[PDB]
Amino acid sequence: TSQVRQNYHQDSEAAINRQINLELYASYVYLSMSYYFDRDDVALKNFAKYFHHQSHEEHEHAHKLMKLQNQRGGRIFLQDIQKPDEDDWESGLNAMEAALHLEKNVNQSLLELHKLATDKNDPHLADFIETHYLNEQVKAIKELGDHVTNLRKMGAPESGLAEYLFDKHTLG
Amino acid sequence: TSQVRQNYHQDSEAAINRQINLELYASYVYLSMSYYFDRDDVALKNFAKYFHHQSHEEHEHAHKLMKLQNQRGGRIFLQDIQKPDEDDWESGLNAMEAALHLEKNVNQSLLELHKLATDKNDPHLADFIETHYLNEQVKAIKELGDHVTNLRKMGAPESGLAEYLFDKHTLG
Amino acid sequence: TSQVRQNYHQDSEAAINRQINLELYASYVYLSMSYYFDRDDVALKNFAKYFHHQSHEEHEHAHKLMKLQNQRGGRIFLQDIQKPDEDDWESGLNAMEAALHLEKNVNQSLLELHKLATDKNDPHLADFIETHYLNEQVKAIKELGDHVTNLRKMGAPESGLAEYLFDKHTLG
Amino acid sequence: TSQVRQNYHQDSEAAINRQINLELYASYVYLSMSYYFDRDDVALKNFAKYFHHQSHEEHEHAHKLMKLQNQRGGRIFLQDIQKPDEDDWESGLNAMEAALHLEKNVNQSLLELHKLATDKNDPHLADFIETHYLNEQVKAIKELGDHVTNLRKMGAPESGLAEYLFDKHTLG
Amino acid sequence: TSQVRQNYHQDSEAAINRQINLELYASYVYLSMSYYFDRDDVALKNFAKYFHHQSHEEHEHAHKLMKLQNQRGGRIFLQDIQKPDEDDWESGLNAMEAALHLEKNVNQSLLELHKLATDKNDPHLADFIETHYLNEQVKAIKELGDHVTNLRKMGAPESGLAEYLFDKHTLG
Amino acid sequence: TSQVRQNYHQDSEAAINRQINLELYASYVYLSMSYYFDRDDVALKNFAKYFHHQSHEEHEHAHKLMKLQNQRGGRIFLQDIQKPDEDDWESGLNAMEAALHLEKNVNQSLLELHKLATDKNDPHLADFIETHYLNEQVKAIKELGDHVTNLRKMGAPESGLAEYLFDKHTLG
Ligand SMILES: [Ca+2]
Ligand SMILES: [Ca+2]
Ligand SMILES: [Ca+2]
Ligand SMILES: [Ca+2]
Ligand SMILES: [Ca+2]
Ligand SMILES: [Ca+2]
Ligand SMILES: [Ca+2]
Ligand SMILES: [Ca+2]
Ligand SMILES: [Ca+2]
Ligand SMILES: [Ca+2]
Ligand SMILES: [Cu+2]
Ligand SMILES: [Cu+2]
Ligand SMILES: [Cu+2]
Ligand SMILES: [Cu+2]
Ligand SMILES: [Cu+2]
Ligand SMILES: [Cu+2]
Ligand SMILES: [Cu+2]
Ligand SMILES: [Cu+2]
Ligand SMILES: [Cu+2]
Ligand SMILES: [Cu+2]
Ligand SMILES: [Cu+2]
Ligand SMILES: [Cu+2]
Ligand SMILES: [Cu+2]
Ligand SMILES: [Cu+2]
Ligand SMILES: [Cu+2]
Ligand SMILES: [Cu+2]
Ligand SMILES: [Cu+2]
Ligand SMILES: [Cu+2]
Ligand SMILES: [Cu+2]
Repeated sequence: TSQVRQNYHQDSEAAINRQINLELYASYVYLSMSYYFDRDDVALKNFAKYFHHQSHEEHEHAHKLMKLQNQRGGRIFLQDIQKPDEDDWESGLNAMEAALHLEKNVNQSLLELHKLATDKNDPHLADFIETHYLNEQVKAIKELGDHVTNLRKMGAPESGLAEYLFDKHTLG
Repeated sequence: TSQVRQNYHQDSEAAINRQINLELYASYVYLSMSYYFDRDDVALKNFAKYFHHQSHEEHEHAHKLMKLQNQRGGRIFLQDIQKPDEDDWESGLNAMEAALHLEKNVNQSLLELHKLATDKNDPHLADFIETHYLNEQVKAIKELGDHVTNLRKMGAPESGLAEYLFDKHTLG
Repeated sequence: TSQVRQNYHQDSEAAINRQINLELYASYVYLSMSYYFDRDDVALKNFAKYFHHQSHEEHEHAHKLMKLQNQRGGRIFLQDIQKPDEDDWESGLNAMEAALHLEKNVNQSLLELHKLATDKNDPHLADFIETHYLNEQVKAIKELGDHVTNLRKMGAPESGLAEYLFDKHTLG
Repeated sequence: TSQVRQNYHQDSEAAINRQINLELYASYVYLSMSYYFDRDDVALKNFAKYFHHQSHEEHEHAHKLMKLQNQRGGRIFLQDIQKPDEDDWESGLNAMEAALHLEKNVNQSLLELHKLATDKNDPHLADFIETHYLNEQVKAIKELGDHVTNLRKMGAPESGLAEYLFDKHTLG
Repeated sequence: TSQVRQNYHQDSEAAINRQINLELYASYVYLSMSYYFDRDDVALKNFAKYFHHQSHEEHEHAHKLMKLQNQRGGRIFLQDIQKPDEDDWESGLNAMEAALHLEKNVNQSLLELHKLATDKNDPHLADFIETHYLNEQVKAIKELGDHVTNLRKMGAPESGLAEYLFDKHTLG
Repeated sequence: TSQVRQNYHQDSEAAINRQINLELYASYVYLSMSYYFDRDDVALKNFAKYFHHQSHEEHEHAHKLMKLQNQRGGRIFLQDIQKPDEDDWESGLNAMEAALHLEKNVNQSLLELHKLATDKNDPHLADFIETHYLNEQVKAIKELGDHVTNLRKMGAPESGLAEYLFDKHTLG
């Protein structure tokens, strides 16, 4: 047992390791999306930039969790970062919809993690999740929702003009 | 034989003279395109600006080759710069497609030149082509590809609105 | 076939996809190492900083390859990023030795990729590997070699004092 | 007929197209001269710089005419840019003499163009030629005359010392 | 075998040691030339400055090769730096001609080294030679060629006035 | 006999030529030492920097002597720069000890040169040696002595830790 370990349940330690992997997975999904929009037959550079930014945001999310694991005296056990479910993301709208779904999945995991922290009477871990993750999730979900709505109302994905104009006026 | 000449095959010297002409030809094509978009019945000033820039880029490509010829002790023999295949470039999309085709043709010539340099064991010439030309070609081809894709997806060439908006939002 | 694709063999495209994965793997190994030195029972913060820097360097290596894939009209196919071979990296010296081994493995892959590019007469790809990868590898390998030597001569890994002083005087 | 076309004779339109070609030809002659002085067995870098400058001056002359063609609702029809009459320009003095001859030929063409504009009662075209071309010609001819005189009086082309000193003291 | 050594043939290592010596020799030749022009009975201080600069350029060439040897895990074995073939360099023109000959000899050695690297499938070494040496050679050879031409055309070496004026107007 | 020559004995001229060679030799020894510490299996970069600095100091020593030779109307006759006595310098301490020995040898030569100048009643040469060389020698010898002492007292060469710490705290 670590010299720093105090009030840190083995279940919480395991849950943190799982969340680390999920954040790294989310980062990979966004990296995949970024380079899809970099394709010569897609060519939406601000979509590419947007998802690249999201990829690095997820990387920071993974960082804070790995730091937390060591702070609490838990031990980091990394797992494979699974390849994303798609190679071809179809369109700007589809990518935004897939991102929205991803963020709701990540949020669900974090809410489960918060419940576990509460159940194990770990207020430090509970507050860590609240302070650094829960509102970040809500903000991300709202933003992606907003983006999906605009694209749909503009005529995407059928209208290539819509996706082009959104790339220029919202993501640029 | 020039006092500076060393490891420079007569075939390479001839190939360099041909490439000089091709770069000057490419510059002329782009100049032609530039002024097509300057026409009162076309009036796409950022298309005009874009192709004008490309024309001067090609001029620099010709410069470096003429400099190389003299550096290696070869002798510059200029030929006619042939007029472009078209006087009327039809549309923004058609011009971009024609430019893409042109750049792939120029690239093919450079790849043949590189093969010749390799065959004649001329690593200086081989590296000159690699350093200053091959990636410039790849970058140009990718950019033009990106532009063609956007214009097509936006509804060009039938949509004059598409070409107008692309002129303003991508080339401006 | 992509509109931009020219002189780009399917074998090269596949090799590029494999290299993308290897660079992402290297980034993951370094991230793992970084947080090992962040442990309360290891506590070498400049080792942690050093490997974190290397992790982001590898991330950039992956970026340039993904960009290259799209530049040439190839298609990015991502695979799982495998977890590193170790969870516990033992010591500063062992981590440096493992990094050295990793870099020689990455270098071997790149040399094989260069040979393939040469065999397929793809001088653009050959020069891409030379310009952006081969010397970066040689520099990384030399640096890690230097670090291993210092640590060994100082008395690592048995001497915790040696690893502490190296952390402060070389990596700080 | 162009929506902008007014008082613009078809003969004038044709004459403008011919002048565009002549200006591009002059630019090519000067480019050829520039690189002749860049040869290792000539090596007069300020002669090279001087003619390069003249080449770009001619390029601007062609620009203004192409702009004029579109301004008036005429249509640009480009022709081959003929290679210069010489590959080897012999000496600094000979190049200056050839340039002088070229400029008098270009001037003759412009004076004929002005006469045509007057004959067709096109005062806009007449003034365009006067404002942007006629005095530019007179200035160029005088300058080249001055240069020829100096070189001759100094002992060129027999004196390589004369051409060297002129390169340094007048063109540098 | 060095811990860093990878894909580095013993023949290449030996060739690098030979090239190190040749670069140091070239530096010595230029140092000798520099001080010849410093003599009271020669007194061409800009010739002296020019060759001194070249001497330090060669010193840097030797540096990069010694660095390369260690980078690749080869071992530096230095040899005698042979005294130059002349003590008295006769004239500015003769020194420039001797320098031209020297640079073509150094270039020949580097081209042989490049061929060896290619034959041993060492693309890192091949690119090292291309990037840092081959064009530097071509540039040096062209410059010296230019200088020889000017001096000859001005009347050197018989004309002491020619050498004096060249010292002042080209090398100053 | 040079027009500038006055009170300059042929023996002094010869002695100066010998000293020029010795200073160049010293520069070569230090260059050799510098790159020994650049080896991946030595890796003491501040030792490398220190000896590199000393190498360029010796180069300046050679410069002043070559200048002196010409100032006095003597004639520079260069000889081979002999390779150093060692390829492998063993350790930081051994290199410092070898440098100390070298500097005492150079000093002995200069003291002999001073005696010759005195014997030939050449006060200019005597003062040249005093002003620019004798105290520089004493300073170099003292510094190297100081360095040897520190390394010995710290536990070098057996202690790799000692050499590492000296590299960081004295030479850095
Ligand atoms: Ca999987
Ligand atoms: Ca034709
Ligand atoms: Ca696995
Ligand atoms: Ca013709
Ligand atoms: Ca008027
Ligand atoms: Ca007027
Ligand atoms: Ca000898
Ligand atoms: Ca290359
Ligand atoms: Ca290269
Ligand atoms: Ca010897
Ligand atoms: Cu990134
Ligand atoms: Cu996240
Ligand atoms: Cu997220
Ligand atoms: Cu222009
Ligand atoms: Cu080009
Ligand atoms: Cu191009
Ligand atoms: Cu990071
Ligand atoms: Cu990498
Ligand atoms: Cu790496
Ligand atoms: Cu130009
Ligand atoms: Cu003109
Ligand atoms: Cu003109
Ligand atoms: Cu003057
Ligand atoms: Cu010097
Ligand atoms: Cu060199
Ligand atoms: Cu050189
Ligand atoms: Cu140096
Ligand atoms: Cu000295
Ligand atoms: Cu000394």
